Amino acid sequence: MDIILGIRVQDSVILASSKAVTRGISVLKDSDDKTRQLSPHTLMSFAGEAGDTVQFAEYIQANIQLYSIREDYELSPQAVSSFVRQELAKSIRSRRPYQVNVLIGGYDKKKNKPELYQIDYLGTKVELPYGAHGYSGFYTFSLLDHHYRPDMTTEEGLDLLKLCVQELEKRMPMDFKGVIVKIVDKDGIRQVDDF
Amino acid sequence: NNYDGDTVTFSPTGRLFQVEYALEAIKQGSVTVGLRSNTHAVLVALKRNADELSSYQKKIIKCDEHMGLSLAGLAPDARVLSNYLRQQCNYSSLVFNRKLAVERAGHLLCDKAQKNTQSYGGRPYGVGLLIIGYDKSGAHLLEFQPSGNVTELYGTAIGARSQGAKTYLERTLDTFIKIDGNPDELIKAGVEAISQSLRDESLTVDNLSIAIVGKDTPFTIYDGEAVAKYI
Amino acid sequence: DRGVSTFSPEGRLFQVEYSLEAIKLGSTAIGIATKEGVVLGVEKRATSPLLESDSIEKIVEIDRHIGCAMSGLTADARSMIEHARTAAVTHNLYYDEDINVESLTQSVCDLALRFGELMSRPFGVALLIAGHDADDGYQLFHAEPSGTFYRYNAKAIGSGSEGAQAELLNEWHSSLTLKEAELLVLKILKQVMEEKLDENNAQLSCITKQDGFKIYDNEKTAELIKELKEKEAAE
Amino acid sequence: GYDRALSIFSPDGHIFQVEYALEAVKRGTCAVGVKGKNCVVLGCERRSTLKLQDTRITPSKVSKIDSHVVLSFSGLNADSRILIEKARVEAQSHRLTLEDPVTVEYLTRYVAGVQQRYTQSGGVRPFGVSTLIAGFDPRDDEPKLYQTEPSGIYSSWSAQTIGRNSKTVREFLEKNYDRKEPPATVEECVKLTVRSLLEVVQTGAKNIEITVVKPDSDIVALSSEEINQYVTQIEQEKQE
Amino acid sequence: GSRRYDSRTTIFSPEGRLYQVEYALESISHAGTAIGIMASDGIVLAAERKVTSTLLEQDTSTEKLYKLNDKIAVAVAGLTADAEILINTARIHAQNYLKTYNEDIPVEILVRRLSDIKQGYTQHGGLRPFGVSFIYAGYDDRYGYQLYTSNPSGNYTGWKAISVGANTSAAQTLLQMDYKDDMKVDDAIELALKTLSKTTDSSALTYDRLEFATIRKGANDGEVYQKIFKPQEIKDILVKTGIT
Amino acid sequence: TQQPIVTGTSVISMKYDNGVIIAADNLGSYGSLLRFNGVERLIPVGDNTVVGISGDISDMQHIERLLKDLVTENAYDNPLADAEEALEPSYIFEYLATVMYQRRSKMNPLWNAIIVAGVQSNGDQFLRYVNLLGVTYSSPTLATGFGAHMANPLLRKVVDRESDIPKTTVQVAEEAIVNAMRVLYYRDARSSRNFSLAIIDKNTGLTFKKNLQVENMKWDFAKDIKGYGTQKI
Amino acid sequence: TTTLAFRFQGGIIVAVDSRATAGNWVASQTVKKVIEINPFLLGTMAGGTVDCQFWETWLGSQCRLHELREKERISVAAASKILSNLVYQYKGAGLSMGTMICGYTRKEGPTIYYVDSDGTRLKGDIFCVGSGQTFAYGVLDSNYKWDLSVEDALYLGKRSILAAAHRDAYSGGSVNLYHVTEDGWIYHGNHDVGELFWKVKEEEGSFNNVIG
Amino acid sequence: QFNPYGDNGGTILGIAGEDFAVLAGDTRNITDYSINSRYEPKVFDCGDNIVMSANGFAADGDALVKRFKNSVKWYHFDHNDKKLSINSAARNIQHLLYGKRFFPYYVHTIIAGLDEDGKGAVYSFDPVGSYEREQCRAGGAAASLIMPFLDNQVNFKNQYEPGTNGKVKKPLKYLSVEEVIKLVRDSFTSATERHIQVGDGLEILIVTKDGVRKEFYELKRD
Ligand SMILES: *[C@@](C)(CO)[C@](*)(O)[C@H](Cc1ccccc1)NC(=O)[C@H](Cc1ccc(OC)cc1)NC(=O)[C@H](C)NC(=O)CN1CCOCC1
Ligand SMILES: [Mg+2]
Ligand SMILES: [Mg+2]
Repeated sequence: MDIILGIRVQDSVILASSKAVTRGISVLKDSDDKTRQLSPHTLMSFAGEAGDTVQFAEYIQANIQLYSIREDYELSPQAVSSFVRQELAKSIRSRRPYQVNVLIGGYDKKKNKPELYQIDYLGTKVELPYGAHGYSGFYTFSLLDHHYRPDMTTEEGLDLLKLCVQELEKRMPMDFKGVIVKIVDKDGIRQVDDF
Repeated sequence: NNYDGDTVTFSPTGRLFQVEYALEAIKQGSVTVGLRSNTHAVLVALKRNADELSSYQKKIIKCDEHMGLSLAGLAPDARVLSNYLRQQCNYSSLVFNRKLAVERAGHLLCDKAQKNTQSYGGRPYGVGLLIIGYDKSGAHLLEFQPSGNVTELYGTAIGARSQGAKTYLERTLDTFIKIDGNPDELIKAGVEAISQSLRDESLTVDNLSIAIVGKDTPFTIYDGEAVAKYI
Repeated sequence: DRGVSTFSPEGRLFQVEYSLEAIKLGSTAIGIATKEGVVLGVEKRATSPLLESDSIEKIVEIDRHIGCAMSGLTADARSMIEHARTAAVTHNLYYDEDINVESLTQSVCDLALRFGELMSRPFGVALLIAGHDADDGYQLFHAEPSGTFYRYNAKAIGSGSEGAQAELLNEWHSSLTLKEAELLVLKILKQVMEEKLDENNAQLSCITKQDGFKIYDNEKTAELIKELKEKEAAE
Repeated sequence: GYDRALSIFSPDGHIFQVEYALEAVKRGTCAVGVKGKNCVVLGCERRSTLKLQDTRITPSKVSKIDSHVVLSFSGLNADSRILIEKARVEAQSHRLTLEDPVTVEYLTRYVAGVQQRYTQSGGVRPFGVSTLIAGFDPRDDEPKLYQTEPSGIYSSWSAQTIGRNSKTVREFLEKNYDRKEPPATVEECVKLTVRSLLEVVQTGAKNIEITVVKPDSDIVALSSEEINQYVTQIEQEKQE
Repeated sequence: GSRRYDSRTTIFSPEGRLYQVEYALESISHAGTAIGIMASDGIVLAAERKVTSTLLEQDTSTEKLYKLNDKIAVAVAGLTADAEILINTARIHAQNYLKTYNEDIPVEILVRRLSDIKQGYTQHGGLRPFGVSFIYAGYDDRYGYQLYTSNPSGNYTGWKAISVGANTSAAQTLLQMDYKDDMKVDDAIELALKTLSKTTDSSALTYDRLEFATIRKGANDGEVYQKIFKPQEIKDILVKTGIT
Repeated sequence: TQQPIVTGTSVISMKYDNGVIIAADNLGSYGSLLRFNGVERLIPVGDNTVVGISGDISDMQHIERLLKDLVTENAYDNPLADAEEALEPSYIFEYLATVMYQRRSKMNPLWNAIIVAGVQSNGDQFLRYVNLLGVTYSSPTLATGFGAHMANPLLRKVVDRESDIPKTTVQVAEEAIVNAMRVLYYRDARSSRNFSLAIIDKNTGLTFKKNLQVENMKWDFAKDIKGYGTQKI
Repeated sequence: TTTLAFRFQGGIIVAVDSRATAGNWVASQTVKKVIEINPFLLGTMAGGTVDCQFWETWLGSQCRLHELREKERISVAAASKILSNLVYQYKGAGLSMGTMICGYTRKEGPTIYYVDSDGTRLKGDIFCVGSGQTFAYGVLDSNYKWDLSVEDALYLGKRSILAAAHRDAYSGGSVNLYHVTEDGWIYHGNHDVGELFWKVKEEEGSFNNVIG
Repeated sequence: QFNPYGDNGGTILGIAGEDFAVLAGDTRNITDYSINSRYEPKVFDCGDNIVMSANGFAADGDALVKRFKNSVKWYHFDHNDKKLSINSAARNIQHLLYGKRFFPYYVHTIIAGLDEDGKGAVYSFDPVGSYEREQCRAGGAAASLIMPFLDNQVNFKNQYEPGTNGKVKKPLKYLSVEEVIKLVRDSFTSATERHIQVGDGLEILIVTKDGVRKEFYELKRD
């Protein structure tokens, strides 16, 4: 885990998530996908404590998929984010809390708008034009403050994202082995293979 | 009639019909005999089969190195009660380093059977047991009835046609009680006792079941070719 | 009404006796034990021709060394099988060995009387449990809802049981080969079955020390049916 | 807790509560399942004593358990919801632990197990419901059709019907369905299903529902006009 | 023991019917008639109070029509006390959904859960079922205006127009006669009152023996308003349609 | 989790040819304060067992009640309660040992060291130790606390192994015990002069001696000792 | 410990050492760190001995129950997830495990899953687990190609354990080799480091740091 | 704060032959610098030709042996008097030990007996249940002293054939019961010399197809 970013543009939400899985002084894997598709137009990236992350992501995934089958209907990104926040808000006062931070990128088909939600392990939800968890924010936020515009295209968003990854690769202490980038829009979720 | 729907109901003459019907299951069961001397205690049991293709239902169960019983009636109920005895014998060993007295074993079975005759929902045990054992006060023989009534005896028999063996032992009392330091003769007396309850059938090699416990003899069961000696 | 765990005046549990009537309505199942193995066979009895008969699963594996056939309310057997499988695997976990066929049967029979006012009624299904272990060799057990089990050299349960059992009484001897037993199950099944016996409405299985428990293919059973018809015509 | 043993044996060896639950199924609207060479079709009767219905919102007779499996039923409607919900939850639980969607046999086995549990549990009555469960196993193109019933028994069927007048439509299917050659196409399978319901239904208007399931989570429900075309075509060939 | 006195509320008849559910429905058939009619631009809920006394306080009274949330209402037919138990559950269930998803509960989801509770009382627990039939009238952004009904069996169905309680057979025939799909709310108001006026067991239908409610999008722009009619407002609408 | 408040010090014991001897002083210490002087720390069970207890006194009194209750319970439905089915030392020990280990396993121990001395029904000497940890052991001589460090060395000079037991009389054995009690009074800061002694013999039975005193003490040499080194006066 | 398993053209190689330690005390030199769950399934052990030993044989019981219930051998993914979901329930309690669930099935092909006691579960081609994992990685990575022959792949797995066994103080004893194919796993012997080191040194010309 | 564990010292040793197996252990029991007993046996015959010892904290050791002895008893009741094989006993003990994984039995457990082919068998356990069959194992306080000596004399480790240039190893062979007992006695006398918690006496339990025999030898009492 470590680096997860998110950028909402005019017509889509773009999530970038690091590929490295490190444990001790060894990088065990350099191709890890730190994300789960909750519904056809909703994607959740995650970072935090080992084990907790995937366990939480898949637990949410199962619940949203259960809802979809029961109602034959897709929950809005806002509705999914509120469900996720409540689960983390319960968790924080449990015997052993989920130590997982998430970004939820979704395309609301009723509003025809992209939506990006940042939720930390405490259950602190915020809707944002761009988001990051962990130390990534300490570089990317100031960079995006400068270069981000609300009316950008998906291609402009990817170039803006390349700028963030380049900055992180230059100044971050750890090698996070690049990122897997995914785009969420009106046509659903797809992965950029060459980044 | 109207007072046999459950065990919690008394009849107008003060009878518990469910307990009496449980007692009836014992009478249908195959005959088993118990007797003892001052040194050894012996169980003899007539086993019963479903047909010629089936095995013969085992009647005797070991409870500890120094104790065990024979059954007549519902076999699963004997398994429940024998398992309880195994635990109680075992509790006495682990906690107090003490072999459970055969008399206490009876008291425990009595109290377990009784609780099933005073509460709604439950049912009486449908089996009669003959417990033999050798403890610090010598050899013992007990007769358990699912009414709760436990009785210490020199000899006895329960099951179908048990009255024949019970009459024989009542005549033979003075003889077999003094068979001390002789296992084979005490068994012979028990095998002759159970023979008074036979009709049309005789004791064969896979039909007879004998058990013995005594002064220098752990509770052991004899079946198959090991009982051929006594036919 | 009346209590579920009530005794009759003859000293029998009403519900257990009534469950035995349900088993008599069930489809026929036959088991034969030899020194070369134990054979289990059942009547499938499809209620309609549109029903795909291969989905009728009345012979079942418990472990590699223990198999099981059923008769009566076959839905009731699912939890009995589940318990048997868990009991078998659990014993292997605790003791690093195969569990005795008798101990397995006893474990299944402990469920039987756990009913009253635990489950609400006895099981309405009888089981034929066949297996092998190193101590007592090839064994066949008949497990009832009374909590009682008998070891058998051969046994039939179900609607054609009393007619088949009388036939097994004459045919069984202590020197039967496995092949002889296979044919004997087919022969006796064909006698008591309503519809004409073939590979689709009857199923065979066996347990051997070497190859363990195996349900036969419809192709393999079909050849044994053809071999059986030829041998009866040959004298 | 309420403990009463409601499902119990009778002197003749019958569990009357389970058998009376079958009567509830016999009262329910007819449901039919027919599987072709590359598909399964679930047909369902809808009684026409109810006009002024709102068909947009009224619970559909065929329910998706997962994206690849469907469940139709006959009997008590309220009871069916409890089975469907449990089945849907188990479907997601299976994906979570096995990392693979349920097989149709597994899902059927689960639902049948639930039904059985309610026949020997204290304080409960059996489900007054029989189900037809149809679909395709993951990465498999062989059609699957299973039937369950209140007792808990389940089995696979080339074609089957349940509910009221099911014995009439089963009679039809038994002579019209060839095991050697099942309906080769979707059109053939739907037509045979509609034909079989027309033996019992009344009018082929808003009385028949048809749901087609194809491999790889390809499930679609036919509209009124689409079904009405089959009804119109069948009647014209009949007048001969 | 206590087996002797057990009615066995959750068992089947030999015909495969649930005795208690059938008898609960028989109970409901004596309750005051309630009618729901769904129009393209709103929904009408009309209900007849059970034989009123002149000294009954009419304005501060609630017997038939209850509010579940801002978008959903119910008309009751049966035991009022039973209905209130279920209504408070439904009110809580709506708030749980809003708390969880930050969105008003879809009508069907609320109806299903309430109907699932009723179903439970027919299958387990050994208790009597709720002697209540609901007409649910509500709006959400998925299906728009919706009418449902649930009954003691826990079975629910959707409707364009429906009646529960007394004389449903006669009422349903009349609704089936005059109902059409392009209908407006004001027309539906008139149909609801006309139907009660003909099916009523009373001599004449008056304001004091009625409860009335509408669910329109007649607020200001793309939002739904619930109107539980006051006594004087029922008096006026009864004159406006020429019943009194 | 506990801490002991009112405490009892050493319990000492040994086997001799026909039975066992056990002894313990009558003091109930409250830290450094020698609070209670009438405390009996030897508790007879029947006429064939004595349980000697050191450590926490509140827990000792609890154990007293358990043993007292054990005698009552054994007598129930037991015609041979004063004969063949009387409580043996081995039964009493195993019961306590079970309790001690169960309590330590629940992290709530009875803060005691216990020595069960007695004679079995077949005449065999019984002497076994158990403590708060549930640790059990047997030896010809057993002692707790300071007794383990000072008494055992003296008692082992009399009975050093099994073969020395038949060669040891009750006179010799009691003399060693009484000597050990004196040494403990010299050197244990939480001991008292007053003590109790119990003899369980296979022939003469249980002899319980109360209000014994340590005597024949050597203190006279103290007058010659002056200062701590160089002081001459 | 040092354990590895890697995927390649000809299936899966699995190699482990055989040392057990209690601090600096060498407890054993002959420990089995591979458990044969079934003919198509292997599990490697690193961390607390019992935690691995106990729960992986328990895993084998769960896999047996799956094929009894489902009439089909369990997938490597499902098998690994039973173990990972189990240890996740004990997360924080202090279980110590670094395991690798290796096996072949029809639907998956050759598959390796890393599962540890803090709940991490990862699919991957190459993993090294244990105190000497870094030493094994060094040799394995620098010599790994997908197109290795079965003969060369077996040696590389053996040589990588030897590398770690030599440098890591808490690794050694002997090398246990396994090869997993479409037909199942095949055992390729126990190789004592006592003889293997000198044999490799002489024949390969490596280990020049060591006094020959 | 109350400490539920203690250290009762002592040491144990199990060796397996071709048709026999020995399980030895000193009879000294200690706490801190005091001797509790010079003869307190901790090697026990558990029935079915299985000898067992759980060395370390004696309270836990006795508790475990007591539970396993009881486990054997119930194995007979539940499985028609079937003999509990040494491999089955080993697995059963793992579950006993792991049952208290989070509040362990503070003991190094060793069992010995014969396998189902009649060959000598020794199994050894850590405190929480990990087990392994071996030819040789020392356990307890002086395990670190004795074990390397056993590697050298039982398994012939570091011993090469004279004149073969350190190329041919000394071949493995089974030892006679006479030779094994010599090694046991020398192991314990050496351990007694250099470890303070070891001494007083040595009790060896030998297991053959004929049963369980005992031998006792004096050790230094200082
Ligand atoms: C190498 C040798 C580095 O330790 C391996 O990780 C090895 C893995 C292994 C797997 C299966 C079979 C044998 C060996 N690990 C060990 O040998 C292990 C090291 C270890 C000790 C304690 C730990 O707890 C944090 C974790 C790892 N050694 C043991 O497990 C030894 C045999 N047992 C003990 O130390 C007993 N302890 C274990 C923990 O609980 C208290 C008792
Ligand atoms: Mg090394
Ligand atoms: Mg010394």
